Amino acid sequence: FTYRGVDLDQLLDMSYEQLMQLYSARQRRRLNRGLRRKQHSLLKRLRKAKKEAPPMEKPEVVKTHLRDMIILPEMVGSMVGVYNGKTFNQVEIKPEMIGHYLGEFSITYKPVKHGRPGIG
Amino acid sequence: LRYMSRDDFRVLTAVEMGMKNHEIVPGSLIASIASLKHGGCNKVLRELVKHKLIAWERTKTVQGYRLTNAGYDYLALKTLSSRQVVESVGNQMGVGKESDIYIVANEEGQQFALKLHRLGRHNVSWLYLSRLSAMKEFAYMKALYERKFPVPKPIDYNRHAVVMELINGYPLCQIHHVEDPASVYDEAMELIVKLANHGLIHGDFNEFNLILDESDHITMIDFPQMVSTSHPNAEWYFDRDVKCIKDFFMKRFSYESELFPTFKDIRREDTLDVESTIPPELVKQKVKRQLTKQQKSAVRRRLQKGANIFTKQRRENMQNIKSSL
Repeated sequence: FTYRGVDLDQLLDMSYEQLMQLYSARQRRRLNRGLRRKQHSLLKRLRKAKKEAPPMEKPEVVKTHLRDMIILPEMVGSMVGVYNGKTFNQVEIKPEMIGHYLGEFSITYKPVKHGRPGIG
Repeated sequence: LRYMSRDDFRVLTAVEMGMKNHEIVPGSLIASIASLKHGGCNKVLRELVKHKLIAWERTKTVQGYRLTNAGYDYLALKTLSSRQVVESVGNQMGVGKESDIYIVANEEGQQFALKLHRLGRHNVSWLYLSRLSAMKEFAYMKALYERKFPVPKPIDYNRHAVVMELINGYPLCQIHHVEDPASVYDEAMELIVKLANHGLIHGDFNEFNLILDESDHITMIDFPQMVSTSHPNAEWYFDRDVKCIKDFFMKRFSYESELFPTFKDIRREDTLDVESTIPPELVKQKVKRQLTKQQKSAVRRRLQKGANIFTKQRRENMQNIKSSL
């Protein structure tokens, strides 16, 4: 995999600043806005399961209510249910989706299959 | 929905009896023509006003009740339930301007289509004009189905309701593409000649009165506008419908016609433009009919005294006057 001409090798060892200049338009806003006291606490709990995993295991699924969080490249491979409103889902963090948000993989609605039109 | 299934039939039919002769029907008359239960129909009327079944009128001297739009509709479905055609309600409803399309289901579970005429002069005339519309539409629907035409199958008619065969598709006005434009075109051109052969001109044979079934079969609906071929301008309405289809397929699907049908064939088919001597058992029957009529006339006068509303208004003011003295 390669994102913006940068391989997965370099993405992990870079600075926090230097990842911005690769990001999209909306994404460079937020890291200069700053990740908050709850969102500093969600990147720390993901460092635990990956390290306490068996090294042939991608880590256990750790629940959360932060849909809006971007995928940082140190989040790659972290099994995280992202909440829809009702009950959690399973989202494999691939390195291909770092530019996106976690919210879009927790699908909010069940898509509509129409039953017959009633008395209209 | 329909939970109540006894007194509601008799009271609402009694409104329809008064509606045919007079405008707003007084509550005094209702109980006399609904003689099966006496006195307790006035609380049924108070349950009828909870729904959109009847409307109250207390103008100046005119005191009573008139039948509503939806109240007239429930009466037909109550009759269709007894004829074992309608049981439950399907939800796909095409709310139109002249009529409403309601999907109905029988005892079998087989889904049919129901038409309810909504013509909208007082509401009394409006709920009589819808009566003549259904009887006229069902007449053509029977006339064409018997004569090989691709129309919905007529089942039953009740006052303003028409039960038809469920042909489900999309109207021709909202169609993007047809896989075979030429075969569909020739099918439609045949149907104008078919009607002219039976001595009929559609008049308004447009893309707004045609439905495609799986883009294979053209279905025709809406028949109150139809004219005879004996009309002086018979070929004008014939040619206007031809040009309407000729240009539409050239406009929407870009198909130009190779065949130009202008044949006048009247009539090779059925002309559908027209569309001690007395035995003791008889003595018993006749004496019975006399005795029933004497009792029925006396029961009318007992029910005419129900005025209960007039007595209630008079009592309220007298209490106010005595307290103030």
